[PDB]
Amino acid sequence: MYHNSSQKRHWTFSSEEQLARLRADANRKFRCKAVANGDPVFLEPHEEMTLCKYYEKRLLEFCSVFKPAMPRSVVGTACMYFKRFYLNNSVMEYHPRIIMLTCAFLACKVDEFNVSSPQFVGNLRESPLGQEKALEQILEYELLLIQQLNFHLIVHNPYRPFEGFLIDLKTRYPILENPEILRKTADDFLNRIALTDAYLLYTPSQIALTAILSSASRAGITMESYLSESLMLKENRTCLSQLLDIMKSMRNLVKKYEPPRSEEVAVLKQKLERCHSAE
Amino acid sequence: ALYEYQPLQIETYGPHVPELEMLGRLGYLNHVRAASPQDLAGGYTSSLACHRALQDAFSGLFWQP
Amino acid sequence: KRYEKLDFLGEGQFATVYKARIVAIKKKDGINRTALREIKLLQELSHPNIIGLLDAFGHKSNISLVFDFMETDLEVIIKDNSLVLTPSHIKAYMLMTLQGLEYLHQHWILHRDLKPNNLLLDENGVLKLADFGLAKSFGSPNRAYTHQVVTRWYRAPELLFGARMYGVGVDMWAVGCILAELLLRVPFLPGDSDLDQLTRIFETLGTPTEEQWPDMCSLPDYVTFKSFPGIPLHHIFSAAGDDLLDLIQGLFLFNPCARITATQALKMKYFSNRPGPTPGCQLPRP
Ligand SMILES: COc1ccccc1CNc1cc(NC[C@H]2CCNC[C@@H]2O)nc2c(C(C)C)cnn12
Repeated sequence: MYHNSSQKRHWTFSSEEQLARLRADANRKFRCKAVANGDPVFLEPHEEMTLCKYYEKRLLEFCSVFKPAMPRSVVGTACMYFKRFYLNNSVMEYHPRIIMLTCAFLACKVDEFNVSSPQFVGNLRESPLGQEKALEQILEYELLLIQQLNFHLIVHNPYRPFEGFLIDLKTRYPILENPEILRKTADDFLNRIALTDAYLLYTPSQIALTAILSSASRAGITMESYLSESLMLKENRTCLSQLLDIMKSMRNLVKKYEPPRSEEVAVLKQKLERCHSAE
Repeated sequence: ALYEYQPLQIETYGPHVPELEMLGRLGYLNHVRAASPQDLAGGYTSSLACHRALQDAFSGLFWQP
Repeated sequence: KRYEKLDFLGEGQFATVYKARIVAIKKKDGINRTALREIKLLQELSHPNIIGLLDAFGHKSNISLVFDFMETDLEVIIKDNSLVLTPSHIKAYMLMTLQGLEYLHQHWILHRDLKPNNLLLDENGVLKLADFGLAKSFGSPNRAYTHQVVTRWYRAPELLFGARMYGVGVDMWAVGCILAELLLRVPFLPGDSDLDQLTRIFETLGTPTEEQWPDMCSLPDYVTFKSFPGIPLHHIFSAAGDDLLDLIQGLFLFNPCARITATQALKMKYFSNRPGPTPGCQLPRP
């Protein structure tokens, strides 16, 4: 259950500023290690975040065409693993292309999606020797990924809460005649919320409900009565205020999201491979 | 030194979820897929899926980090 | 690490368990999925009657898990001829097992490996469910499971008939078997094969009918048996009271939907009736 989960206890943070602090610590600490070992070789934290967004997109479409078809719960778990790992680790120390594959590999085990290592690595477009070397790299990084997750492997995703809200709407909110037409636009909005840091800042239920109400607004249906009288928030007004503020803050995180620029990524990848060829 | 039942009181930080028994009574089970006879013979009902989905939808909806 | 070895405790085919300083340390496919299952589930669970995972660490594609150290298990208690198992002792063991199981079931997890040696006891008399290597979340139509789970003597008839979809009944039936093993001091239904397991179940408890289990014949590996009348429970358990017999009847209902849940079992008169469950400190120590 989310309400006593490790995700809620340890991996839901107060603000975007705190996440920025954690990533800044990671970048600073790798810089300190690199100077203590032996300049503009280093990536800035915003450069690391740009590369992390690019490689999260890469992880998404790796899972999208993965055969056998990967459940959405596994994909969400893997993306959450990626986000959590790079909160406290630098892409200059651990390459994101290996880490994203390791995240998918571990999420397949945690979510009980039985995949053999050969059929896992068969999904990469590489020569068989390259597949073997990728597999060896993943097996090298699997324990590291688990340690950096602090052995918190269960990830609570917004998908089942989304389904539960649809059930509750169909059963208890007749003035929304057919909640199912809200699905697609809500799902789209969920996919956008996932690109942001919201999964580290909000509960899965809050994320699902925000997606649903944003879909309703795109269809020009108001749902204030679902919150106030169905979820019974008209009896605890400060709860309604907090929930509305949470949803507005999420919508603004989606509004101010900036995808990695392709020229930006082209340059930053050269910098990253320079970092990893050296050191 | 006698025992008496007391239900598990764990804060869900969210709206109240109706009990398993009441889901059909309240019209929830009209919106979940019916359990097949093979599923039913093993003890799996649509009520289980519905209850878990509702519990996840309401879990921590009001909680602040 | 920070844990110094003291004793070798056991060898299971997936791990070696050793006492350490007091805790118990359990030490091309990558990290083993049974250990990952134990980690992922026990990290999300906290209850006095569920074994506590204290830490995890390791090296390379190996891994070690830290647990609270447990003194003994229910199997050793059952097989010890020198321990008298008073009704209060049985009530205490059942109460702790059911409270742990109720907590586990509210969090939508099935243990699926319930048996006396998986019900561990500490020096304070607190019973804890252990060995979550077969445990799995339930309540999802997207998930299909295997039927060969649960050790044969404790395997529910719907599992023996091959249920790919099941709920808490697979635990409760095992609970009943454990209860019976506590009463008889011998395994209740010791089948040497799955077919023989079903045979012993139907010989003792009767062959269920359509009224008893309406969709019985829909299970993929269902097969018909001779009509065994069954032995009345009070003949099998000749020293049990009516409340205990009602509890046993509830745990062994052939219908998995009608089989009593952990919550329903805890609400029964048996637990609230006299005598009370013994305190943990007074439970017999082998
Ligand atoms: C030798 O004395 C005995 C006798 C009986 C029971 C326990 C002990 C000693 N203590 C102990 C043994 C043990 N054996 C490993 C498995 C064996 C099959 N059944 C599940 C068990 O876990 N495991 C643990 C744990 C954790 C790892 C759950 C904590 N104590 N402990």
